[PDB]
Amino acid sequence: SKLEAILSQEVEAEIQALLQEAEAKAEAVKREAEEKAKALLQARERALEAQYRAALRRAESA
Amino acid sequence: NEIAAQIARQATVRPDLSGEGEKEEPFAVVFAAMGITQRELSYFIQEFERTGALSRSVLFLNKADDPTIERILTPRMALTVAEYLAFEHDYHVLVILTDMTNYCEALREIGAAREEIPGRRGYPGYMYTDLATIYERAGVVEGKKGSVTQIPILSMPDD
Ligand SMILES: Nc1ncnc2c1ncn2[C@@H]1O[C@H](COP(=O)(O)OP(=O)(O)O)[C@@H](O)[C@H]1O
Repeated sequence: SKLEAILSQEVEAEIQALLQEAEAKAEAVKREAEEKAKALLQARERALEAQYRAALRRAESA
Repeated sequence: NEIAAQIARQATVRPDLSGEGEKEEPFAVVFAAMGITQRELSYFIQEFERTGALSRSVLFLNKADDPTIERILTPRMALTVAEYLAFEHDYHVLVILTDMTNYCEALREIGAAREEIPGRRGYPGYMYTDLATIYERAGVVEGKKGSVTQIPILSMPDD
């Protein structure tokens, strides 16, 4: 009834705070998980670019 | 050989810390070699053709199957070239003199065809003057911009 609903609503407020801490926990994982993915992609294209510049200076000196 | 090739690959002079101005002249390399086998010569040639140094380096190769007395001429060949290119065209020459133990055995051989009285362990009495006349053809000159920097290599026998 309404009385059990108010009680399970207090417990649902605890549960909602529990989902909010779990959701911000998953977010605090995956924001920087996405950003380490992009940091990998950045450093990878930069290492390839270094190899490209070495290739061009070597071919033109040959 | 890897440390000498690494030095000659990346040895640069810093004008950021001295106020000279950039104007950056890289190194001519006079690479003299006396009784290298093939296994070290292929290393140095692959290293130089990779890092783009065979367009600034003059190579004096005396392999270990060439006859064992023209090692007496080879450091003098390399240093005459270095003295020219440094002190009359303003280069900044780096001379790699590979494995002077082979040179010193190359003149123990000659100095014991003449029964010349030796120093210790058979090497002749005058060898200090020959190593002196090789090594002391280096250094800078007052009034000029050239230089000769020597990295000789030694292979100490019982280290
Ligand atoms: N026939 C030879 N072949 C090779 N070396 C020699 C011969 N004769 C002498 N020598 C070496 O050269 C030196 C020659 O000295 P010496 O004949 O006394 O005066 P000079 O210095 O005018 O020749 C000796 O110390 C010897 O070791």
